[PDB]
Amino acid sequence: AIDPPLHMLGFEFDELSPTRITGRLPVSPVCCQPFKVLHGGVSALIAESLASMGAHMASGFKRVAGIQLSINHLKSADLGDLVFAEATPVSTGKTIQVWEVKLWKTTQKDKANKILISSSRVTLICN
Amino acid sequence: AIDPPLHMLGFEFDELSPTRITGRLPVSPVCCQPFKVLHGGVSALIAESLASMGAHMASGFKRVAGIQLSINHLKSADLGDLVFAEATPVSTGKTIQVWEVKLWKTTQKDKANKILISSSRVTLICN
Amino acid sequence: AIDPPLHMLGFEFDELSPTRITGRLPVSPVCCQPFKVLHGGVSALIAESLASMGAHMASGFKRVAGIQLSINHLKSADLGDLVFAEATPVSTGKTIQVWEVKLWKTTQKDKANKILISSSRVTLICN
Amino acid sequence: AIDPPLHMLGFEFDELSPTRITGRLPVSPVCCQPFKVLHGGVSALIAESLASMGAHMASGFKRVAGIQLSINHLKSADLGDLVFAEATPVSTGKTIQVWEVKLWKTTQKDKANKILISSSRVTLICN
Repeated sequence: AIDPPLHMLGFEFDELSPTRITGRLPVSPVCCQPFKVLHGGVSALIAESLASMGAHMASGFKRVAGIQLSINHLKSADLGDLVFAEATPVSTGKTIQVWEVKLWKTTQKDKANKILISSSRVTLICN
Repeated sequence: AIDPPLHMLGFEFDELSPTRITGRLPVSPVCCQPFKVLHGGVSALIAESLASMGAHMASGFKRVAGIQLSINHLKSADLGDLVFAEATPVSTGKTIQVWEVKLWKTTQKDKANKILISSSRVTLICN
Repeated sequence: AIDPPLHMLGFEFDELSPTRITGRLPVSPVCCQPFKVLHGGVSALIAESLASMGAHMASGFKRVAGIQLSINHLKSADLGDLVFAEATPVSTGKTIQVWEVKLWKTTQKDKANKILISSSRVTLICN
Repeated sequence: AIDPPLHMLGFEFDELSPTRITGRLPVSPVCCQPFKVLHGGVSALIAESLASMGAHMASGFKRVAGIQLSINHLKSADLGDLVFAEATPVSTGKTIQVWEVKLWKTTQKDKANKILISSSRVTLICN
């Protein structure tokens, strides 16, 4: 509950390191836009949170701010699916960092096969 | 509670029409990344939600899906500020709609003067 | 010919100032992707050039670099159309500037009616 | 001369297949913004062109149109460097394709080591 929005959505962190942040989100009702699919805004919120955590870590816990996000929503995910997120750096300098955040789903019917649903690039200035 | 995650964050919708959607968000602790500023992911979530509501309306209630979001974070907003959001169409065709979403803040000290903090373009596919 | 790509494409500048840069591009064969429509890459090249010129001017002719561009291609333009470009600042601080670049077309048949075909946001760091 | 503005800038295509398009660009004076670095607009123009060629191929030669481009400029390239470009699909469906385009440079001094300078995501609508 230090990212309260992520906590509220039921996101759970797996790995944190300066080169990689992962976690998971069961797609629950609070996560959905009204057709019982995952809200694209929730994918965007995830991308921003994990990229900012990554950047903080990669910068020596100096202050960072997201200044641009670009996200592609590739496929929908349904209520009851499970989403996996992974953030990694595309570029780290002293001033600008760029992170990529990928989201994949698995379903009730098929739980093995991670299907890419979202891909994002987050640009951050590191103070 | 026509967008459940936004409702839980304290967002209130104001105007809905086929050319303009608005509402407001008090910047409360649940909306903040941990330095007591508004979470950039929340700004993204707002852009996606309002653009989607707009498109759904402007399309005559066909199914719409956000496929790309680009957001610029221009300025931060602090805990205790009030955020105002406005979505309007940049382009509406039969298949693709592009909506712009602007976020402004006012503060405790200065409540007259809306200061732009974020601007977003959301690309949606319709029917 | 200080932006040689723009010169090569036949772009012509109209107004330069720290708050507004305009010009025009006849849509000629060199400007087209192979269906005799304006190349989306050419719109993107315009957006980058004008935004960078604007930022240079607005920054006191200090060094600037484009670090992110996001562009929406809203409508096509045909061989023989005329394109108009306008760059203006969305946000100017000391470190980050954000410019918007809009492109409109007029056609042989209809020359009065400027139809918006492209809209872009360019994020620049100003050194 | 399957993309005329790129051809005039000195771009050479290398590989075409439904999952990968490549080519190269010597960074010559015609490709430069005026401080003797590669024009960011040229990097954008490359992304759009190659993603579009890819989509046209991966769709079985249906008509495709770029509707959104997001590009991160990570590092500059100097006059005299050589740029390598590679486009590959992130998502291919029937209606929307998303392609990623990476640009790398090598230099006169160091010709072995490809250094990533740009990364782009291009969203296209097909048929």
